[PDB]
Amino acid sequence: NHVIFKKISRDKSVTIYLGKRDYIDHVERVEPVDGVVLVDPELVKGKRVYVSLTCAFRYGQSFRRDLYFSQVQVFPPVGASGATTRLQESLIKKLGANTYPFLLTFPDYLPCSVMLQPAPQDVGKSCGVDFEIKAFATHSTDVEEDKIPKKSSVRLLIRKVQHAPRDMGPQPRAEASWQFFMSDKPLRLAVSLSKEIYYHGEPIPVTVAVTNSTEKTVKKIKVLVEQVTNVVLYSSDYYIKTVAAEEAQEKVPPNSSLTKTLTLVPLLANNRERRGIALDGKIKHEDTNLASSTIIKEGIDKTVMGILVSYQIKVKLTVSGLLGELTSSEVATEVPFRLMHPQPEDQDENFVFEEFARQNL
Amino acid sequence: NHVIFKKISRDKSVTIYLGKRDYIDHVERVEPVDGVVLVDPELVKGKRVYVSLTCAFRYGQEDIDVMGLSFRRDLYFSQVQVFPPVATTRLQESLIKKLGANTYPFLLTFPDYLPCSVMLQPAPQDVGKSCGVDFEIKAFATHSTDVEEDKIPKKSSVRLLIRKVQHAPRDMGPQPRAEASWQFFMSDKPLRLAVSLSKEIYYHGEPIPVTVAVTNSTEKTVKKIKVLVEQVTNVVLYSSDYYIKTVAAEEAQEKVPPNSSLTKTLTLVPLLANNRERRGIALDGKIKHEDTNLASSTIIKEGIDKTVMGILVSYQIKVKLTVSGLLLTSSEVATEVPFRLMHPQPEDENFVFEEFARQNL
Amino acid sequence: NHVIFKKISRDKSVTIYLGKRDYIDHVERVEPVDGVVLVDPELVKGKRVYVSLTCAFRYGQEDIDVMGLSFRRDLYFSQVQVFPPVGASGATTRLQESLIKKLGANTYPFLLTFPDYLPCSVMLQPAPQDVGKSCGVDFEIKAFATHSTDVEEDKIPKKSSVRLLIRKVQHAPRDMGPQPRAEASWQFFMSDKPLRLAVSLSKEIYYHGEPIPVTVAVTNSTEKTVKKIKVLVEQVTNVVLYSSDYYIKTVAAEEAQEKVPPNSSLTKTLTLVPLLANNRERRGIALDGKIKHEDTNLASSTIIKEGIDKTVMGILVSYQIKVKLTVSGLELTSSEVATEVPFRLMHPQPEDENFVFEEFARQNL
Amino acid sequence: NHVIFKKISRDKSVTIYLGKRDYIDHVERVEPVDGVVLVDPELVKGKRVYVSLTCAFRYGQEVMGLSFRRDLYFSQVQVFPPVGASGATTRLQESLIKKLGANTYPFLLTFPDYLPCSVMLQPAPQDVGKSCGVDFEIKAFATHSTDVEEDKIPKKSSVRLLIRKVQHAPRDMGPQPRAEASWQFFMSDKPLRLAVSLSKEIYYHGEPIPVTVAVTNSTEKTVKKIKVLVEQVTNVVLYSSDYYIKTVAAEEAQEKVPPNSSLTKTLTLVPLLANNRERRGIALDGKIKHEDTNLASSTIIKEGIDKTVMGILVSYQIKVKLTVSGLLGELTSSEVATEVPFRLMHPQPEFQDENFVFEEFARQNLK
Ligand SMILES: O=P(O)(O)O[C@@H]1[C@H](O)[C@H](O)[C@@H](OP(=O)(O)O)[C@H](OP(=O)(O)O)[C@H]1O
Ligand SMILES: O=P(O)(O)O[C@@H]1[C@H](O)[C@H](O)[C@@H](OP(=O)(O)O)[C@H](OP(=O)(O)O)[C@H]1O
Ligand SMILES: O=P(O)(O)O[C@@H]1[C@H](O)[C@H](O)[C@@H](OP(=O)(O)O)[C@H](OP(=O)(O)O)[C@H]1O
Ligand SMILES: O=P(O)(O)O[C@@H]1[C@H](O)[C@H](O)[C@@H](OP(=O)(O)O)[C@H](OP(=O)(O)O)[C@H]1O
Ligand code: NA
Ligand code: NA
Ligand code: NA
Repeated sequence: NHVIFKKISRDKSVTIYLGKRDYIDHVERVEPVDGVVLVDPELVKGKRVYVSLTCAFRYGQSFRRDLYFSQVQVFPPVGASGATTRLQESLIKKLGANTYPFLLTFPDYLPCSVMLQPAPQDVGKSCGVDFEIKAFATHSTDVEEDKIPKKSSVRLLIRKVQHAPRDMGPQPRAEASWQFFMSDKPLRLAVSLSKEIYYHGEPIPVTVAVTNSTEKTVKKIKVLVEQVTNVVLYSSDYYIKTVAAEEAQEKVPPNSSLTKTLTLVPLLANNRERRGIALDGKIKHEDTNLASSTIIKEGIDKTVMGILVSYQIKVKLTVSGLLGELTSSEVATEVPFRLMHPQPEDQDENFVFEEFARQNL
Repeated sequence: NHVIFKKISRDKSVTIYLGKRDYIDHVERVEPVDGVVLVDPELVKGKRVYVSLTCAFRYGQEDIDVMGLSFRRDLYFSQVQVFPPVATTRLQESLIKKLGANTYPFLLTFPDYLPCSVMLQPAPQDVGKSCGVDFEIKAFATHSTDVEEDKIPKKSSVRLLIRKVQHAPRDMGPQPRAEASWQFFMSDKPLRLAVSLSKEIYYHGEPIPVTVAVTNSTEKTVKKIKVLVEQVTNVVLYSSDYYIKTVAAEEAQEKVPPNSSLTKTLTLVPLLANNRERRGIALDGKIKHEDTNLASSTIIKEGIDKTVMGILVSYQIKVKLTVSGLLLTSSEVATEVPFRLMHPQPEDENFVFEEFARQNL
Repeated sequence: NHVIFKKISRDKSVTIYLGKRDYIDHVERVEPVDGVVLVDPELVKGKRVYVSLTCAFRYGQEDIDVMGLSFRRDLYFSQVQVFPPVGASGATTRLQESLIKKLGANTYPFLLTFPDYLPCSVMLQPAPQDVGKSCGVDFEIKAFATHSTDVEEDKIPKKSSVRLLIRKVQHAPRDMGPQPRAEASWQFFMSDKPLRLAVSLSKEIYYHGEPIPVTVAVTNSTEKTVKKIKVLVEQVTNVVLYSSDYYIKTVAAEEAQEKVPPNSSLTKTLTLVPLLANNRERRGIALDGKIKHEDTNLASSTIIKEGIDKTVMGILVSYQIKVKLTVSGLELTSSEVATEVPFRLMHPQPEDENFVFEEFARQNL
Repeated sequence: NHVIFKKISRDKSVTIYLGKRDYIDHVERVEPVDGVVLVDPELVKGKRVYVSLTCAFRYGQEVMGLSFRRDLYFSQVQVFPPVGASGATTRLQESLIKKLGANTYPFLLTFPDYLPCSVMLQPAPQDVGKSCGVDFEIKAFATHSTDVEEDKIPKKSSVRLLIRKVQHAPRDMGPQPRAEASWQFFMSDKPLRLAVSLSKEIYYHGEPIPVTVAVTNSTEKTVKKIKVLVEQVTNVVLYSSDYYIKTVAAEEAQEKVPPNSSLTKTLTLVPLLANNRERRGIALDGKIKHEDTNLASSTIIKEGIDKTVMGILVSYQIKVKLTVSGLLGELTSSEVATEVPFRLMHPQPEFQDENFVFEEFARQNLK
C-alpha cells in the first residue's frame, strides 16, 4: 500500500510524482531521486520539461551557496523513455501515456538536511541546507529567447536523511582526573557508552565511574547530550545546546567509588524551545527531528557541508567546598558519539496519492 | 598612549579591563593583576560579581577513535568580590575616573611557588600528549541560589588567558662564563674539547657567542664541528614525557688534523622563528599566536618540589665533532654546556581600548 | 639437622655454602649472610677469591622482533676477600666454625651484612593485558676467583665464579604494640537517604596464609536494595624506577548473594586468605620470586623507613580489602558503590650441629 | 663445465654420481638429491640396488657402537633392477645417463621441511660434553638372496657419501636488530646508556657486520674500553643438555668515552672459522680437518616443529661490553654488556648438454 507524493503546477500543465519525501544517505552511497512527471499534452505542445535537483546553503531570512546542481529532460521524451526503476514502470502503467520518468542521482560530497532558526538568546541568523526537486516547462514565442514561467513549474523540498553505515567507530570511552588547589588526592571520572552510533530515539546508556580519593563530597552527577553546531560558510556561528539531561540521585562521599549507568534519549520533543538547535527541517513540520551527526568524507573540505552538527555526552560533577573557595571552573568531561537514523533495510504495488506538503502541528 | 585590554561577557552584564596581557615574574616577586570590572546595574541587581586568578596544569588533547584522556591540577586559586566593593593603584582610580561609576576594582597577587607560562603541542614523531600551565583571570556574576547549589552562569562571566613571563632579577651579581672541557682519548692520545659561553643567563633574541677549542693530539682528523642550542622539556605531572629539540644550529665543517689545535667562536640565537615546526617545542603560549615565544628556563626556588612546576624547560649548547682516520666509517663525539634563557630584567591618564584577543600569525 | 645449600663453579675450583636460601628482614634489623667458600688450592694457584652481595632493580624482557630494552640500578654492593684469608669478615659465627671442621682447612668464612635502606625480594612478569614489562629486585651472592691481570682487563672468568639468587623476606618486627582494629565507615546518600557501609578487620597486619576476617555492616535507610556484596583482597603494585607502571589485582575474592532492602541492616563476616595458590594466572602480580619456583609467594607489603625516598624500593607493594555493594534502581540497571581498607601482609615475627647438604637450585612446579 | 662427484664400491659393482656435495635449504623448500648409479651388469646379476638418504643426530663418537644415535629422516628408492620407465626426472640425470652409458640408473631422494642443516661440534679441553653432530648420508648399496631365506647387504657392494644440508637465506628478513641498555651504578644518580643497532637481521658467512654503538655517558666514570663480540650459542637438545657460548669475532674500539659525553661509532666484524685458531668447541657445518667447513648457520625452527628434533640449536648475537673505570671490584662484580640477536647463513639462491668433469667425492683437507 505505497504512498506516492504528488504536486501540480498552478497552470496544471506539469504534475510531479515522488516515491518518498526523504532520500536515504547511508555513507557508502545515496539513494537516487526516481520519480515521474505527468504532462497535459495540450498545455506542453511545443514546450520542453526538465527536472532539476539543487542543493544550496542559505543564511538570513542575504547569502546563498549552491553545493550541487543537476538537470534532466522528461519532455519531449529522451531516447527509449523507458523507466530504470520498478516504481517508475508501475507509476507509468497506473497514470497513463503522458507519464515520463526522471532519475536524479546524489554525489557523495554533500551534507544531509540541516537547518537552524536562532533563539532570542542567540546571535547569528537563520541558515540551512535545502534540497529542491523542481519540474518546469520552457517555451519560445520569439527566436531571441526561451521563457520559464513559474505557473508551469512545481518544486518539492525533499530531505537528504543520514542513515547508519555498515561499520561503527570504537566504543566511546573517556578518563578525566582532577587535583584541586591544596588537594594531594585526585578526583577521577571514567565515562563509557555501549557503542559509537545511536539511532534517533534510541536510549543512550552513559556508564559513569567516579573514584573520589579526596576529602570532599561529589554532591551531584549530571549527564547531558550536548548538540554542537558550527556554521562553516559565510558566518562562523557557534551553538552548543543541551537536548537531554539526567541528574543522578547519588552522592559520592570522601574516599569512595561509585559506578552508575544513566540513560538519556535526545529528542526534539524533549525541547519546548526548538530554536537555537540544528534540525533536519522547519520547526512547524511534524516530521522534523534533531539534525543527524555530520559525516565529512575523506578529501572533502568541511566548508562545503555548510553547517557542521556533532553530539557529545557531558558529565558534570558538583564538588562540596569547591565552587567559591578552591575553583571558579566546572568539573566536567565530554565523550563524542554520532546520532543518525537506522541502517537501511536490505508484480506491481498498490498506490495511494497524497499532497507532498508536510503535515504541521 | 596606554593600551587597555577589554573583554565583555555573553549577556553583557559584566565587562573586564586589564592593564597588561603579560605579567612579569622577576624571581624576587611577580607583578600583580590589577584591573576593573564594568557592570550593568540592572542585569546585576541582587547579584555579587567576583574575579578569580587560577593557575592550572592540564594534560591531554582530542583524538577521534582514541580514548579521551585528561588530567588537570590547580597549582593556585584565589578569588575577590568586585561588586559591591570592600589599597588601590593609579591605573585602577584612573580607569574608574575615565569609564564611569559602574567600574569597580580588583587586585589578584601571585605567590612565589608557581611556574611561568609553559605549554607544548606534540609533533607526529612525539609519543606524549598536549600539556601546559594556563593562567586564567575570570570575572563572573552569581545569585543567592547559586551558593544554595553550585551553578555559576556561563553568560554572566568573562575569562582572560594571561601569560606569566620569566624575566631576569633586577640586581644580579657578575656572571661567570658557562664552560666545560673534555679529553676524548683515541689510541691513548687526547682530543681535548673546550666549550665556553660569554655568560650563564642569555635573553630571548640575544646572540649567544659559543667559543669551541679543539686540541687534536690524535692520529685522527676532526672533519666536522656542529653547534646546537637544544631545548630539553621534562613533563613532571601525570606523564614523564621527554622532548629534546634543536631550536638553533650552525654546521662549520672546519677540519682539525693531527697535532693541530683550532679555536672558533660561533653565534646562535635560539628563536621560535628559526623553525617552521612549532610542535614538539616548549612555548610560553599557543602555536597560532604571534606574541608566542620559546618557553624560558624553569627557575626552581629552593624548598619547592620541581613537580609543582608541571613542565621543566632547560637549554644547553650541544657540540658534535665528526672524527675519522680508520680508512672510512667516522665516529661522532658530543658534549653539552647548560645555560639559562629568559626575558631581560625590568627597571624603575590616556587610554586606547584594544580587545584582549591575541593577534594570529 | 640443619640443611646447608651448596653450588659449585663450571671449572669446579670454587664452591659456596649458605645457611639459608632466604634472609629475614624484620624492619629493626636484617639477618646478615654468613657462609663459607670451599676452594682446592690446586685449581686457584696464586689467585684471590672474593664474595660480593648485590641488590639490583632490573626492568625489561626478551621479545622476538621487538627492540631489546633493559634498565639496571644497583641499590647495594659490598665485597670481601675470602682467599687468601685476612680479617675480612671480622669474627667468625657459630655456623662458620662448625662448617670449617666438616670440610677441612680448604674452607674459608665470609660475612656480608644488609643495610636498612633496601627493599625485600619483589618481582613481576606482565599478563597479556598489562602495558609494562618484566621487572624485579634481585639479591645476588657471588663467589669468584681472579688473577692480578683479571681485574685490570674487566675479565673475571665466568668459569671460576658461582652466583646464588637469595631472597630478602619481610617478617614482622619482634617489638609490636598490640594492634588496633583496621576499620572505617561511609554514608552513600541516595535521594538524601543514607546507605551506611562500615568495614572492619580484626587487626592491621596479617601473615601470608593467615585468614583475614572482614566484617561488613550495611545500614540501608534508602528506598533501594543491596542486591550483591563483593569482598576482595587487592594487591596494588607501583613500579617507581625507570617506568611508572600500575597493577591492581584480585588475589582473593568472596561474592555473597545477600539482599539488604529498605529500613533494614545486615552485618556479615567473610574470611579471605590472599595466596598465590588461589591464582591460576601467576603473572600480573608482585611475587617474592620467579613464577616457576614452588617456594615463591605473593610479595609482602613494602615497608618504607623514615627519611627513605620510596623510589629506592624499586617496586611498591600494598594490600587493601575492597568491598563492592551492587544497588537496585527505582529498575532498568543497578549502581555499584565501593570502599577500601588498607592492611599490611608480611611473614610472622622471627624466633656444634649435624649438617645435611643440598643444591641451591629452587624446586620448580 | 659442471664438476660431478663420484664414488665406487670396494667390489667395483656400484658407482654413485652427485651434481654437488652440498644441498641448499632456503626455508621455503630444500633442493632434492638427484643423481645416478652406474652398475657393473655382471656384478649385480640377481641383485637389487637401492639408494637411501638418512639424517641422524649422534653423540659420543664422530667403532663398537658406544655412542647415542637418533634418526631424524630415512628414505630409500630402488635403481636396479630398473623401476618402471627408469627415465630421468632432471636434466642432470638425462645428461649423466647419456655420458655414462646404458648401465646408468637415476635416483631422486627428497628432503622434508622439518630437518636441521649440517651442524657438528668436537669439544675443546675446557668443555665438558662429547663430540656430537647431525649427519646426512647418501648410501647406494646392493642386496642379494641366499638359499636359507636370508638377504645380505655386503659393505663391499655399498658407497656412502656424507653430504651437507647448507642453510641459504629465505626471500624475507626480520626487522633491523636494535637494543637499548642503561645502568645506574651503586651511589650514582646518573645513567650510563648504550644503544646498539645492526644494518640488518640476516648476514652471510664472509659478510662484514657493521655494529653501530651509541654510548651516552652521563656518569662521572670513564668508559675506558668498548668491546664488540660475535658470540655463537649452541644448545644440544637431544641426549645431553650441553651449552656452549664462544667468541667467533672480536673488535676493541680505540676510543674511550669520558665522563658527561656521548660517542657514536660503527665497528665492523666478520664471524669466520678462518679467523679462529681453535676450531674445537664451536658449531661447524662439517669436520675440522675439511677445507670447505664453515661456522654452522643459525638454526631456523619451523612453526609447530619441536626444537628437540633439530638435535643442535645454533644462534648468533652481537655482545657490546663496556669497561667502566673503578667499577669492577668497587661498585660491581658483574659485566656491563647488552646482546643483539641476528642470523648467519649463506646467500639467497635464484638447450645443449653440460660438459662433465668427474672428481672423488672425498672433501679436500687443510694442508
Ligand atoms: O509555492 P512554492 O514556490 O512552491 O513554495 C512553497 C512555499 O515555500 C511553502 O512555504 C513550502 O511549504 P512549507 O512552508 O510547509 O515548507 C513549499 O514546500 P514543499 O514543496 O515541500 O511543499 C514550497 O514549495
Ligand atoms: O569563549 P571563552 O570561554 O572565552 O574561551 C575561549 C576559547 O578557549 C578559545 O579557544 C581561546 O582562543 P584564543 O586563545 O585563540 O584567543 C580564547 O582565548 P583568550 O581568552 O586568550 O581570548 C578563550 O577565551
Ligand atoms: O648458571 P648461572 O650463571 O649461575 O645462572 C643461573 C641461571 O640463570 C638459572 O636460570 C638460574 O635458575 P632459575 O632459572 O631457576 O632462577 C640460577 O639461579 P638460582 O640461584 O635460583 O639457581 C642462576 O644461578
Ligand atoms: O668407508 P666408508 O664407510 O665409506 O666411510 C668413509 C670414511 O669414514 C672416510 O674417513 C670419510 O671421509 P673423511 O675422513 O674425509 O670424513 C668418508 O666420507 P665421504 O665419503 O662422505 O667423504 C666416509 O664415507
Ligand atoms: Na531544483
Ligand atoms: Na580564574
Ligand atoms: Na658455540
